[PDB]
Amino acid sequence: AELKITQVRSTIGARWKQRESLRTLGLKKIRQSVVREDNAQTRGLINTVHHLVEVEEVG
Amino acid sequence: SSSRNGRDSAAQRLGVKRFGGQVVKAGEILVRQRGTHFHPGVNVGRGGDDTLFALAPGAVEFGAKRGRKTVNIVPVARP
Amino acid sequence: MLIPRKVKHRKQHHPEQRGIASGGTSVSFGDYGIQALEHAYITNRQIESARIAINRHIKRGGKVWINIFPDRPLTKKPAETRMGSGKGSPEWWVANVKPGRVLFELSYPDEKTARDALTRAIHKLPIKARIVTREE
Amino acid sequence: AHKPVGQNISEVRRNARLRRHARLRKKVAGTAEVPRLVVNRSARHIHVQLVNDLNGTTLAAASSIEADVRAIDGDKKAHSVRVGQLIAERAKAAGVETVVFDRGGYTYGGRIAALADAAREAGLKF
Amino acid sequence: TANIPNKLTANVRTRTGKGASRQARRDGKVPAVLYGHGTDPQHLELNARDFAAVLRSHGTNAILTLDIEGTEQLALTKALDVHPIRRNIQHADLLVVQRGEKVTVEVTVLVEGDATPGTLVTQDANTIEIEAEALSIPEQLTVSVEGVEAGTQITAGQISLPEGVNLISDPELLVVNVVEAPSAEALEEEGA
RNA sequence: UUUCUUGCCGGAGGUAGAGCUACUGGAUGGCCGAUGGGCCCCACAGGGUUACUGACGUCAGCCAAACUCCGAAUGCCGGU
RNA sequence: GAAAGAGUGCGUAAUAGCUCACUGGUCAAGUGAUUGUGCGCCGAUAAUGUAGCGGGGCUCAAGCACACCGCCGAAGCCGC
RNA sequence: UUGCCUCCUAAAAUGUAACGGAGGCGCCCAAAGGUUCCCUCAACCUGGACGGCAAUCAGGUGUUGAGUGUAAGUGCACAA
RNA sequence: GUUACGGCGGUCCAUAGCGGCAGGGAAACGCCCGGUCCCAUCCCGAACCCGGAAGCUAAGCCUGCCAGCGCCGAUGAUACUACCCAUCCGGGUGGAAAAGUAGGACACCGCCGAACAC
Ligand SMILES: [Mg+2]
Ligand SMILES: [Mg+2]
Ligand SMILES: [Mg+2]
Ligand SMILES: [Mg+2]
Ligand SMILES: [Mg+2]
Ligand SMILES: [Mg+2]
Ligand SMILES: [Mg+2]
Ligand SMILES: [Mg+2]
Ligand SMILES: [Mg+2]
Ligand SMILES: [Mg+2]
Ligand SMILES: [Mg+2]
Ligand SMILES: [Mg+2]
Ligand SMILES: [Mg+2]
Ligand SMILES: [Mg+2]
Ligand SMILES: [Mg+2]
Ligand SMILES: [Mg+2]
Ligand SMILES: [Mg+2]
Ligand SMILES: [Mg+2]
Ligand SMILES: [Mg+2]
Ligand SMILES: [Mg+2]
Ligand SMILES: [Mg+2]
Ligand SMILES: [Mg+2]
Ligand SMILES: [Mg+2]
Ligand SMILES: [Mg+2]
Ligand SMILES: [Mg+2]
Ligand SMILES: [Mg+2]
Ligand SMILES: [Mg+2]
Ligand SMILES: [Mg+2]
Ligand SMILES: [Mg+2]
Ligand SMILES: [Mg+2]
Ligand SMILES: [Mg+2]
Ligand SMILES: [Mg+2]
Ligand SMILES: [Mg+2]
Ligand SMILES: [Mg+2]
Ligand SMILES: [Mg+2]
Ligand SMILES: [Mg+2]
Ligand SMILES: [Mg+2]
Repeated sequence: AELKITQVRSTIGARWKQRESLRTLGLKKIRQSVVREDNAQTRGLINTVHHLVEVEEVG
Repeated sequence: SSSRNGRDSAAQRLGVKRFGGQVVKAGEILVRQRGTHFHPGVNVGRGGDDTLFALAPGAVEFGAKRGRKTVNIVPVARP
Repeated sequence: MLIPRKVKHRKQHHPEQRGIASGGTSVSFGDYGIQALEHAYITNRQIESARIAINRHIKRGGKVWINIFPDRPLTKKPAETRMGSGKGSPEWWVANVKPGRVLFELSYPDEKTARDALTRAIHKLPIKARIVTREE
Repeated sequence: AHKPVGQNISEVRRNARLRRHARLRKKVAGTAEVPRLVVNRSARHIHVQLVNDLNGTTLAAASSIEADVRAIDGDKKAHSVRVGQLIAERAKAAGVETVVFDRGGYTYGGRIAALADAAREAGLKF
Repeated sequence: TANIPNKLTANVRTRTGKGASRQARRDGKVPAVLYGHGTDPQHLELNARDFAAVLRSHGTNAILTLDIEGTEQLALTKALDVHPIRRNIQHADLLVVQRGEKVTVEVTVLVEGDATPGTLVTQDANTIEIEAEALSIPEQLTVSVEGVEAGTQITAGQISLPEGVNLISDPELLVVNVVEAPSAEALEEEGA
């Protein structure tokens, strides 16, 4: 399975850890659509940064 | 009116500085403590100032043994 | 005028006053008691005045229990003194009260003057409080 | 109607025996090549064992309760020398030649001393 | 001493946790847990209004019947939590009990009577522990004093008790104390 | 890529909180209370025959940055 | 006995009176009390000039409480 | 007050300031060093006259409450 | 293999400890007798040690039973907190205490050695 991940808010006003988790996700500018796997790693990433991102499931 | 307090000492940066599950060198110092918060086990020696160090290569493992805190270095397998 | 006989150290930082009181939440020495509502600093002089009020109305019968003791101290410098240069001397001892804590406890037969005296005590405390009975 | 009002000699001395044995126990560590030779003593008999602390198992053991050593007309010294010699051939047959001596908390002299001299003269080097 | 059970309806909890419990509390339902010797604990929700009404009607301790999806359970209200400010109900512990069992019950005691002019009323102990049958739990205990003078210490073991009840508390406990009336000199001396 | 992030694995703490017949102090009211470890007659023997003091114990209910028989979430170190 | 409370008071030096509490007659269904709640009212008095919604004005809410559908809204994003 | 050491403030890795809260230090040991070995207290009830509230004490509940040079801190009855 | 039998050891060393009630001497474990010789008392064969089994399981020890005191401990709730929305007021997801409670509970296991049997 694959996930469609899109950022809804901005990077500023958020801490070093959430910013670096976002960089790991690969989301640099707002409203960016990025494709990833369904690993527990990515699940934890989305859990941590869920207030900045919106997730869609494909497949 | 004035105060007679306000002096202090320095900080000698005590505490445990090597944790379990990692690899340490020969003669590596594990814990800096005043008294016997931890106790030596296998391959663990005690310094003049009640510090704990390793005598052999391997991985540090903390444990409990008859109401005590003891540290050990296991002989990790040679690759 | 409740003051502890001696304390190991005579000055203490600003106490934390956060959370909901867990100890002494239920009244059991007698029948009737008073429960507070807000966070406050209740002083020994306030305790003395409230106890005087309770006895001054209940007269002959009954007796009083006090579930708090004002042993926390507070410092204050005198006026006309630049701030700093050490701590001031302690002036009044206080008992930090948390919400829902039982302050005073009464055991007197009749509801009328029992509630009357408890209200008399209520009107002298700085924060809101309510009557509570032994029945839950 | 029995009322205990203090300490009892047998219990306190048993505790003290473990107390004074723990001294040598703490420092002594025994491996497969160099196991620990522990000795126990009683008012009537003595006991010797060789144990490896790695597995907590005994290798060779001997005691004065056996009929062969009981048949000796000698004293506790004769029994101690005999059991020391016997445990010596047992250890040699097992294949251990370096060990360490655990006095078991007892003071050296008499039966223990005779045991030690017998062990040295038997050819077991420790 | 015979009592009658109290009928109420209850539902099993769907979600467990602080958030769900506080949401139910905001709604107006009190979370409760049902555990006992049956080795099958359950967690349920009750009606706050009906529960408070029953508590007021039958005191702190009452024998209750639980309706769980039509199933009938016999339980006793044994432990509970009350909010320090809102005086509401947040948790109650219900213990399954069948007819013909010995349980430990804490019961409140009341004192009534007429006192002499030199008599001061004092109540040090207000709740005592009594072992009795499930259907024989008393709601209140009363003691009477008439013409008491000087030292008239009322002992908990001296209290008359109904049939079929055992006093778990030791006889050394005192419930009511009678002493000489205070004086202005003593009142002004105390606290100084 | 040794860096970062996350999931999991191996770790010692001593904060929040809570507690005391568990230690160091503070504190409310009772019970036997012999013996104030003691005084209306000092008898070497009847009681505060007298409102005190009443220790030990016990019923219970609180408080403490320099109290911890307990003890998280975080963060930190190491590996995958 | 229907009900007199060593009387809740405003009454006289002290009596005596006006009363009242509970009760009895006509009318004819709501009458009381605390309980938890959302809004409210008073508590509210300073100095150049309204001056404590930005102003006009707004309950025939343009205020507050809860849901629904939309729009405006930057140098953020997308298009060339 | 300016140097050094103990604890807290110090938010459970180290660290982390203030004219913040409490105290000390500019030695001693020819043994208080080292080996080996013997043994474990203080609390406790009683008393041939002193000698009693405590002197030393045997009996015989007693896992540290006596204590381990010099403040605090950690331990040490498996002993330092 | 059995035993109401002794040593050496274990475990995030009390579910294993304390106390009360009963039972054991075949071998062993204990108590015991007396100090010629080894050895010792800051005195003393108390302890250590020296030589023996006349006597005895009462202590010690073990076994069995008691929840009297200690001990372990849920499910659920409450306090706390990482992150985020909401014009202070507050809520959503994740983690989950301490105390108390139903209860559990009078240790388990390994290697040798003693009597009987094979
Ligand atoms: Mg040195
Ligand atoms: Mg040294
Ligand atoms: Mg508490
Ligand atoms: Mg007030
Ligand atoms: Mg790599
Ligand atoms: Mg952890
Ligand atoms: Mg831990
Ligand atoms: Mg500490
Ligand atoms: Mg706290
Ligand atoms: Mg204490
Ligand atoms: Mg309590
Ligand atoms: Mg603080
Ligand atoms: Mg603390
Ligand atoms: Mg930290
Ligand atoms: Mg990592
Ligand atoms: Mg209402
Ligand atoms: Mg406007
Ligand atoms: Mg639009
Ligand atoms: Mg634009
Ligand atoms: Mg752009
Ligand atoms: Mg420090
Ligand atoms: Mg630190
Ligand atoms: Mg700085
Ligand atoms: Mg100085
Ligand atoms: Mg020396
Ligand atoms: Mg003695
Ligand atoms: Mg030394
Ligand atoms: Mg025999
Ligand atoms: Mg002798
Ligand atoms: Mg016996
Ligand atoms: Mg015995
Ligand atoms: Mg416990
Ligand atoms: Mg136990
Ligand atoms: Mg749970
Ligand atoms: Mg934010
Ligand atoms: Mg708000
Ligand atoms: Mg728990």
